[PDB]
Amino acid sequence: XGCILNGRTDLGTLLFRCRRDSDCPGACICRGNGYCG
Repeated sequence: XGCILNGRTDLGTLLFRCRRDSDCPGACICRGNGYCG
């Protein structure tokens, strides 16, 4: 796989519309892209 670390990126609500960078415990992060890029 995903964006390094984190508990398996793109899973539940984090799958998209990243509710917040908090949903991205790994390398990726919540951006305007509408998800934890």
